[PDB]
Amino acid sequence: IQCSQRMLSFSDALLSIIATVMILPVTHTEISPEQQFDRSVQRLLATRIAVYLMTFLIVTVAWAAHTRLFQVVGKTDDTLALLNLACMMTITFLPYTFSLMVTFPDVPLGIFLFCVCVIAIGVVQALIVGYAFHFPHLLSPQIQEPLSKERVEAFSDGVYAIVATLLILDICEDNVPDPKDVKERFSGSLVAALSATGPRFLAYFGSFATVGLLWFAHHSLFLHVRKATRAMGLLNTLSLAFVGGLPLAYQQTSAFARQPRDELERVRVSCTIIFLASIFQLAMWTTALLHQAETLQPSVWFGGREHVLMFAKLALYPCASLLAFASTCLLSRFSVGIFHLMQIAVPCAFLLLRLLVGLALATLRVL
Amino acid sequence: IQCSQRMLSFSDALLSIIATVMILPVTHTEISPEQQFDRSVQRLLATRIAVYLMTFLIVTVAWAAHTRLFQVVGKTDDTLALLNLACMMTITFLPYTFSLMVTFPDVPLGIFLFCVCVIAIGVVQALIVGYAFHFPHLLSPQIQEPLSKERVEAFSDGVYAIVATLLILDICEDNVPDPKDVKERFSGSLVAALSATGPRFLAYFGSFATVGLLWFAHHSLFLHVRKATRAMGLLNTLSLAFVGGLPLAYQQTSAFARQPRDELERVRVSCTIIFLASIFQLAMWTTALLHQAETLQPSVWFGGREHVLMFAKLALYPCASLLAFASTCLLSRFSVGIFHLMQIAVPCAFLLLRLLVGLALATLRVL
Ligand SMILES: [K+]
Ligand SMILES: [K+]
Ligand SMILES: [K+]
Ligand SMILES: [K+]
Ligand SMILES: [K+]
Ligand SMILES: [K+]
Ligand SMILES: [K+]
Repeated sequence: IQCSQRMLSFSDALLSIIATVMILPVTHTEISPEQQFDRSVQRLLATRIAVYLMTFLIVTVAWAAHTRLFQVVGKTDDTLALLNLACMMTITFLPYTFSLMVTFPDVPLGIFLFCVCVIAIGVVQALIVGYAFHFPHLLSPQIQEPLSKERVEAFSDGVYAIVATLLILDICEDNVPDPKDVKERFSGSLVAALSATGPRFLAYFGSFATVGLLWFAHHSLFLHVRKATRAMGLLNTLSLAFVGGLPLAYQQTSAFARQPRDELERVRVSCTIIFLASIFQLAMWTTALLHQAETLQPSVWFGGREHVLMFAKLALYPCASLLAFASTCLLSRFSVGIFHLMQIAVPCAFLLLRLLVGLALATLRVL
Repeated sequence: IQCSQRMLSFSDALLSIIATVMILPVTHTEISPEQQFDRSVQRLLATRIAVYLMTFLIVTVAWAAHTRLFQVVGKTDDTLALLNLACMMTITFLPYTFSLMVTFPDVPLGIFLFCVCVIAIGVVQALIVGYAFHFPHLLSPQIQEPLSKERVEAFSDGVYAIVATLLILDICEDNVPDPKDVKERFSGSLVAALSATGPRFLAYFGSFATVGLLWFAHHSLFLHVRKATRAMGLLNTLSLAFVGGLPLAYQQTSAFARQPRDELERVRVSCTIIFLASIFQLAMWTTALLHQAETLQPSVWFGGREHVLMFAKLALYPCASLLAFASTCLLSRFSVGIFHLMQIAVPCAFLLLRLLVGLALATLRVL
């Protein structure tokens, strides 16, 4: 008999890596053709984004089945650990097979391989169940629809870390000046070649800050969560899926455009992605409030000490993205500066959120 | 006041990603030139491997400083979480700056940037300390040289997951047949184009199995660990550093070579990498045995029920790699088959390890 905490943490890490595998083809796409190949580039980008979303959802369904399986199976052992490794190996093949099926939709080999992967996952899970039931001491006591907050938290943390580090990974792999280009194309100067790679650094900074503040909000929320439901899990899955597109949005924003219309368009798209990623966390919080007694600590109840602070922490990014979108639409001349100042300010708001909340409550007070 | 478990898990995930960032240039290197560019390819590969090892060690030192910092700082809060995000952002720049310093060793800007990153990490940590000491309730009770097993476990799990999924990530990103090459270069056949990518799939299978069994050994060992020491942490760091080179080894082995001498050489290199990665875990176990009372559960003491089983679980891979190396050296004609059969057998040995241990103990018994 062994504790299964670390095995499930390892599984969560693997599954988080496998769910974000199809976002690299998205962030590795052509920024812009620059010869007006505009039609076929956005097409491929949209197809890649659809494939990413579908693969994320499928791997999340697999992860949820795994969580239920090892909620009915309490303690693990050597054989169960090896079978779980086999299950992880099976799951690792879902993105490749799905991409193959949606790339070659006419030949039956792709759907065949997809269904084979699925059936193999199911067979490994059934073997785990059979082993656990042949040895009753490996079953949870109640055996001998709330999700496990542990697994949700670990999975979300992994997704957030990957999405926050994508751009720095790509930088460190590719954007390191080579001496030849330095003292040939830049007239013997390393500082020049490094400044040439400034846009990517600013994109990484923005993406890391945004993803880290969204993780901060998620962490503050789930510190007060008692029982995670399936609806909250769905909303968290949607939030995480839309969190993966922040690196692409920041890449497009920081990149210089041809004419300001594309500037406004890219700012709009980035604000939309942020708004979705954040409004789904806000929806998680409201769905939990629907049943606060069996879902939330009394601190964040209707009338609790930390209720308004949590509302603000979770509604900060959505309101900012909405205001930036309204800027893009109406003003339409100071939109980029508004977006950049919000990039810089939202963090300072998170840092001074308690002071601002008190000031605003006093404002409501004596008026 | 908030619990800091999830913040530190997130930090461990980020740091594990950042420590394995320089292994991608290694696994993305030319397999072989095929026109006898042999000299300058192995040179660049060795330089990349050295850079990877150095960056891994530096990020591990940063991670250890972080662990000590948040061992003296018990509970976290919003400000501490944001400052920790800043510290993570700082650490994320260590690999890039070190690669820049070792690439341009003559100009002083590289070492300048490296030292700037280091000083920024230190300043953020000093700010965290100052905040925690200005608010005593954020200090651990004993404040108001053993490492934390929690952080070691999380960091190791992240490294293991990344190293086990590298090759499948690269496959799903690049090795997905495109219809043109399928019905042009393969004479209208998807199965042919998929079989052409078989070597990479076999490499991924082998790497995943090996890394998962090494994680299995690590997990079994640290299930019985009470107090992790600094020596055990050093040995684990070395083991993890040498675990990152398994994907490259399997890539080279599964790839077809020009003449069998390179076959034997690649088998030797792979066996050596496995031997190091595993002998350092064995050394962890022996160093713990040095002080079993204050380091190990009584189950794995000298004379415990699960002592010999742990010895076998940890000495299985080293002995197998050593036997395969001796095969390469002496026999030298059946070495590849021996290596492949060991790839297939070591898992079955792990699965039936208890039966084999009992059989061998009886063998020792009545002889
Ligand atoms: K975890
Ligand atoms: K993770
Ligand atoms: K990762
Ligand atoms: K990645
Ligand atoms: K953890
Ligand atoms: K991890
Ligand atoms: K990676």
